[PDB]
Amino acid sequence: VESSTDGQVVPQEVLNLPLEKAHEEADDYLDHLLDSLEELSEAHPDCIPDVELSHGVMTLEIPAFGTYVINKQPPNKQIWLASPLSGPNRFDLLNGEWVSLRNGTKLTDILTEEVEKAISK
Amino acid sequence: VESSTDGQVVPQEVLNLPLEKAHEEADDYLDHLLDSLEELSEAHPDCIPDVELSHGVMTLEIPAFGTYVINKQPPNKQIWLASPLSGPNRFDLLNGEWVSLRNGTKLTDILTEEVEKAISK
Amino acid sequence: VESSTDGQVVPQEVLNLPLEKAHEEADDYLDHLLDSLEELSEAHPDCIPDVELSHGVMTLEIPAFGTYVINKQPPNKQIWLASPLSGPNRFDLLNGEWVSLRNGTKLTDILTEEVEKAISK
Amino acid sequence: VESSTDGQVVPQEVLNLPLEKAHEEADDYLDHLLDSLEELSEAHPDCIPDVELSHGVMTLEIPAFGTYVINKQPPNKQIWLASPLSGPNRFDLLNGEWVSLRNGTKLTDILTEEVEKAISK
Amino acid sequence: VESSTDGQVVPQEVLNLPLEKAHEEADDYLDHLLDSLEELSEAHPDCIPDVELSHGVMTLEIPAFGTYVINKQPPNKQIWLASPLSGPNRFDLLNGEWVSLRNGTKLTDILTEEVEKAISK
Amino acid sequence: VESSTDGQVVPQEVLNLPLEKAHEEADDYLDHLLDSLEELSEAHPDCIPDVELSHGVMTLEIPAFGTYVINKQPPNKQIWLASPLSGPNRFDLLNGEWVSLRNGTKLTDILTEEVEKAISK
Amino acid sequence: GSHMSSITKRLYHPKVIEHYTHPRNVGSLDKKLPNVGTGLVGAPACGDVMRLQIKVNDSTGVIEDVKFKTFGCGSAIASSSYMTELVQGMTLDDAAKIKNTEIAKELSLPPVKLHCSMLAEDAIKAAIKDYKSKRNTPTMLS
Amino acid sequence: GSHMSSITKRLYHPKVIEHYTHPRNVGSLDKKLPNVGTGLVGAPACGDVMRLQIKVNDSTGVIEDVKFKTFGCGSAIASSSYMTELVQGMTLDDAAKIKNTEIAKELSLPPVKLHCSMLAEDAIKAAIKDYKSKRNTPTMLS
Amino acid sequence: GSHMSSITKRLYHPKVIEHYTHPRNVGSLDKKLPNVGTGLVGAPACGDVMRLQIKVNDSTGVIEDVKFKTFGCGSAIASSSYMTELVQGMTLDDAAKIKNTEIAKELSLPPVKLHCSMLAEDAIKAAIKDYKSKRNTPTMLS
Amino acid sequence: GSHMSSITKRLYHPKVIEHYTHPRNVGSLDKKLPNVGTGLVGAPACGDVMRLQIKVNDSTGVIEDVKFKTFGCGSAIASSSYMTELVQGMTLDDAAKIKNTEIAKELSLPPVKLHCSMLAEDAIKAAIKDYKSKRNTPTMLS
Amino acid sequence: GSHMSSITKRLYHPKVIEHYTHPRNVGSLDKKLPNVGTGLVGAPACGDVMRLQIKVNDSTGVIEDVKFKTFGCGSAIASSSYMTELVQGMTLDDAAKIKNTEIAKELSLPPVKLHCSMLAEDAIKAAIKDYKSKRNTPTMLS
Amino acid sequence: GSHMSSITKRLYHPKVIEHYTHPRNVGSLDKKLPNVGTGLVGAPACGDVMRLQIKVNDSTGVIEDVKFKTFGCGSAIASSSYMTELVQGMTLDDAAKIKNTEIAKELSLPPVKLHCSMLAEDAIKAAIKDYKSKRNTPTMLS
Repeated sequence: VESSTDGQVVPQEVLNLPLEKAHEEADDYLDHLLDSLEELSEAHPDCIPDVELSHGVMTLEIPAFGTYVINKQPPNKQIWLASPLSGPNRFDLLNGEWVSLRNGTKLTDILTEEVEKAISK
Repeated sequence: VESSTDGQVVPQEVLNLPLEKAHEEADDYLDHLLDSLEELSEAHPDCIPDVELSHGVMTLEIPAFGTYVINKQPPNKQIWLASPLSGPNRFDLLNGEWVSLRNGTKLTDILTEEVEKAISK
Repeated sequence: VESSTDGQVVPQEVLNLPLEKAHEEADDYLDHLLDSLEELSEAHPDCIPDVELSHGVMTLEIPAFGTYVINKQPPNKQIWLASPLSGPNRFDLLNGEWVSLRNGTKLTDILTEEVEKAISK
Repeated sequence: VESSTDGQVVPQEVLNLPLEKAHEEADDYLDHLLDSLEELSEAHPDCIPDVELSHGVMTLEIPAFGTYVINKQPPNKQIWLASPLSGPNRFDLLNGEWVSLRNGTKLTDILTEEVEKAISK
Repeated sequence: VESSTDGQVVPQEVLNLPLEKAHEEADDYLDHLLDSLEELSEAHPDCIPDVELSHGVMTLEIPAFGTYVINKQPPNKQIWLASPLSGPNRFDLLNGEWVSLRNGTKLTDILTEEVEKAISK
Repeated sequence: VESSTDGQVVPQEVLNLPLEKAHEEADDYLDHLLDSLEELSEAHPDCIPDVELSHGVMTLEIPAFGTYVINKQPPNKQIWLASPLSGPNRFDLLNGEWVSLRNGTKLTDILTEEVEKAISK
Repeated sequence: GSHMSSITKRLYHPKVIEHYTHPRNVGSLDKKLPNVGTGLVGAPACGDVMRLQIKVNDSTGVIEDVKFKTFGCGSAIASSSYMTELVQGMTLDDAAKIKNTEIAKELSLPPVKLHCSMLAEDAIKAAIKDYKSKRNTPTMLS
Repeated sequence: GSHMSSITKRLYHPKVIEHYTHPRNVGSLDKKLPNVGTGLVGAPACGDVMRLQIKVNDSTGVIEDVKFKTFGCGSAIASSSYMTELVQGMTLDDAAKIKNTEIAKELSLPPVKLHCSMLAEDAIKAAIKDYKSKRNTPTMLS
Repeated sequence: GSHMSSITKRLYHPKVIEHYTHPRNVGSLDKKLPNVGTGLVGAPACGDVMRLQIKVNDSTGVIEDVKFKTFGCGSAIASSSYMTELVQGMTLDDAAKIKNTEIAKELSLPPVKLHCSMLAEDAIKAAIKDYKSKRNTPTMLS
Repeated sequence: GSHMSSITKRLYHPKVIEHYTHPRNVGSLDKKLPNVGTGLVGAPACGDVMRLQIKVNDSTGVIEDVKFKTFGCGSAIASSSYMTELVQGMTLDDAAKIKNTEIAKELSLPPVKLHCSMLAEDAIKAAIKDYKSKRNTPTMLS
Repeated sequence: GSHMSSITKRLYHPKVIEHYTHPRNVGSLDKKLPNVGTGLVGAPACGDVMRLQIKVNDSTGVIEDVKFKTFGCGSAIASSSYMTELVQGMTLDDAAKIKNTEIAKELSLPPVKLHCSMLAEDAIKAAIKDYKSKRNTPTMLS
Repeated sequence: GSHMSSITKRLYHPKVIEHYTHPRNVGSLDKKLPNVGTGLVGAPACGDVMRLQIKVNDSTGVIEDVKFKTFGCGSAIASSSYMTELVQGMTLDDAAKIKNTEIAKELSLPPVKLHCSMLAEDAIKAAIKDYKSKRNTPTMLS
């Protein structure tokens, strides 16, 4: 109910409803993204060798399929993409999450599917 | 009389006129926000004791209750509002006026509430 | 042969089945825009006696009624159209096509219309 | 009714009361200039074959009577009418409109006249 | 279950019991500091009359008694405070939160106490 | 048919009617080489354990397929492919797809031999 | 610029408005009763009224048909005609995209501003907004 | 803001729910048989509950009426009142994005802390979200 | 910002106009035979008609006297008073381009991008234009 | 990749796809008998046919179930299986963005410019577009 | 684009082929009897076939003659006619690098999105490639 | 990782709890007569309550050799066996800032934080802090 406030605090029993995605700042999204990537990479099938985060540079060494690094594109036309058979795509915010404006759909879901699909077979 | 449209040439009624408000351009948007904020505030000097726009960086002195800045973000999702709870957010068009996509609503309305709640109590 | 899907296919039956409008990238849009201009040029008596293509700028002029020039502005609300009458307005990608986040307008189609409005009279 | 005075004002009798030609923003003059060009363009046999604006440089063709270039001139001697066999007639604001301080001319009006002089003879 | 770590993985009936803070990237520390600063900023009717927040520049008007500056200062000994009435002090992390490497301790408590004291008298 | 030249170029079928391979113009070529590489090494997941695509280079981590370095070559014989038992060769266009400058034969075929001899044994 | 022709010729006598109504004058006339239920615009003291009636395939939003009413000028009939021709067989966005200059571009001689002489933009905007409400997609309206 | 008085006034003495029921307490009472729909967000270890019921004109997208229940602190009642008033007669957008921070500032001064008795914001969100889903737009909700 | 008070108070009884004319209402009232000339602007929409009557020594450019009739709006009356005091004994300049913001400022906080509520500026611009014409010189007017 | 296994294995026994026809051969077989609408696609040139019937909770936007029919290559049986698992109990957005490249990734690696041995993606697009039509949203759809 | 005229003109009425064929219709007819083995292209869906037959002086590499067959569109005759005129008495190089753009300029002016209307591009390409193979230069061709 | 085996099987019949107690179930049983002190953590996620204890010589060290008692998953038995191995022969340092990695890799697969199998990591933090408290240095605990 207090600490560190004010959108963050809840008594954890008001959460019978969907909670806000939150901002504070655009960096929040990058952090969340990085975490998602780490989770997916681990439990390796020996197709994903590593996830790296240097010093302001995020490289995503993806399985042997759908290769592309994910860095945030310089001002406007956000986030790099470069599929091997479907070519570049770019993303802008649509509900506190980056959504492709070629096909729609959340960025969060794309990452989920494509890594675990490799782990299977 | 044929210029400049739609208030400086009228058919003698305000009814059924065109107007593409919140366009032409950054000036128009800044003016609009100031017009909402000031109009509501008036007849109370403790509600907003001051507004100053010195660079597009807007300071709102309010010692009385919560207040925040409205800065104009550099090109790529221009304009910003940070509200202490909501945090900072960047607004992109969704109806031809600046819209927080995370919230899913116009910026004009956020200001509307915060001024009008104050003059009351 | 199985080349080059998406696009060319070897069942020859994708021309009646649903598939996303675009998948790469700004290229698709450019082709559709250029294609529309080339088609339009035939059947001009004196309405348009010239179309001019400039490296990185594009003019589609009607001198017999007048029209505004069209430009691409530095990234941030890309392909920003300044029409005097409605002032400047912005166009953004929505889902494989540029639909304005205003009330929904496509820029290729606006040029289509204005040109054939000229051909008429 | 609501907004923007000066900009739009309705007492529903301002269409017969004098009001300053412009008050804001200074892009008003540009809009007005554009109105003159667009209006003139209709009913030309070939008196304008294009209006090509090269990066805010504006040419208003009259090529069977010699063309001219109308463009802003760097600060001091800024904004002028350039036409052949009359040299500079340099314009400065005098009261809400750019009126020459040597004879009371208006440059917008000079283009109107000189273009319809062509349509005529 | 999983994501986005660490307090959002647990049931939060162990929220009371000790758990690692696990800030990622550590940009988050600055956001926490900003939320705390906002908490200092209002909850009084005549203190902290204006918070100025601007791109990389933060000015904080602090009532008659004195003023302090809260900004980061060049790499190492980050978030330095220049008080002219209690001297300058230096801060660096020692256990997941900023701690004065001198007379003081945690930055968060130094700020809390002094601001509340002002509201009283 | 109303699709999609140069994307789809068929009058009904082109699987028995001759037509140019077609390319446009530095994107398509990268897509094609990646496509061939994937086709050739298909039906094994151990052939290539990982592939990564980073700007201006392409790595395919291979522990038994020799060394193929894909890299850009400064303007003049752009894009050089390295053959580990005859050195690097540099390639320039001569049939609408990169042609070797040592035998006058396409790179597609080079990939065919060296990749398929390795998956076999 | 070229003739419609509809320079109040002939035996109507003024415009096609006189020909349609019947009974004439009579000063007791009224228009009743069913109608499609679409956008309305009219500007008294300009002497014009326009009513665009869309019919819409509700599945994806295709203009099946659109017929119009023009009151005001005979010259104005051609601008309305040409837009309604274009708009049919096409998506809802195509319906829109109507300027401002466009109306008086079809007419010939565009000032780059309106007077109230051409109402057509307001008629189409009114109709598509009304449609969005009924289709229960208020998010794209607000 | 200043005291209404927020609590302990007048002749209830805390809140107006206490005055309304009848039966009091009685710990045998039930709310039956139908529920009032919309969004429920009652917290039973914080001792506070708010349930806001919207009514919405579909055609304009305007909130015709919105009423509230406030259980908990009597401070919260004044804030709930003011927002429900404000939102009525106004745009769809007004009813959405409701804060939170606003409630805190309005009552007196903002502690920049969410009490947990200031549930009015979550309550209104639930109601408009439910409404949007049932009219068939849950894909632009999120 | 403080009340005059001159908003339907006191003994007028409703608004300023009531007091001036006299006989009230009477619904057949007319100003005849002479008129006091110069600038007039008035909105029936906002319900306020302003009429400023300047007297100006044309030669030295000094405001000899200035009286005003304001019909409707309590707030304006005080602002109008304060300005007429100031201008007299001083140049044209001070009277010239008076706002808009200034009338609002006097009452309390201006909108800072006003509406058609303050038509006063347009009247003032007309008044300056009128002064230029009776002296005779329209070069500076343009 | 690895085996599905669907090499006419295991204890299928000439195929599971073969078992689903029924009636064999018969040279007079047709699509029968109920339908859900949704996506149906089939190219006889590729020799594949797939029919995905989605069920979607209208209010939530979440895919309750999706079941499949697979006719064609043995490789496709596994593709349909794994995709429907992921999509079920999961977001609309998850349901979308299934392409030939994802299916190739699940199997081995794609041939020259996609396998074109699965029409899974076409079926999903048809089903999604049908859901959009059902709920009546047109701008995001285009 | 302007009439030759040869689209459903004159005295044939469609195509010069009907005016000399024999056997008519007869629906059992085929191409007979000698052939030079040059380029053939045809899309039997629209029932349009084109056959450009070059003759080539081996020594100088010059096209001695080139005649055409046009089946289908009457518009298509003009593409075939004009191209063959140019290419006669001129080098093999003219007959290579045939577009697409050339087709748009000549008469047809399509988007460039094929319909099946023109097959002239494919036809000439076949013919010259066949020539190179017979010539016995495979490196240039590949 | 791989099965030990230890999957709450067999002859116990479920793991440690069944074999050890005696009395079974009985649901009237509690920790008696004494308790084992130090850290304590309860959780609804595994539905059971871990209670660790440590007896370790302390000079420059603290007590941190956590026996890591688990009544949860059978897989969890392996996590305790390896933890007690690792922590011994190592300094206090290693046992602090508890992995996460280690509980996860051991139990099934490594991904980020330990899922919710046990809240043991919080218990280990309690223990290290508890000793620091007891040796009377709270200033190096903070």
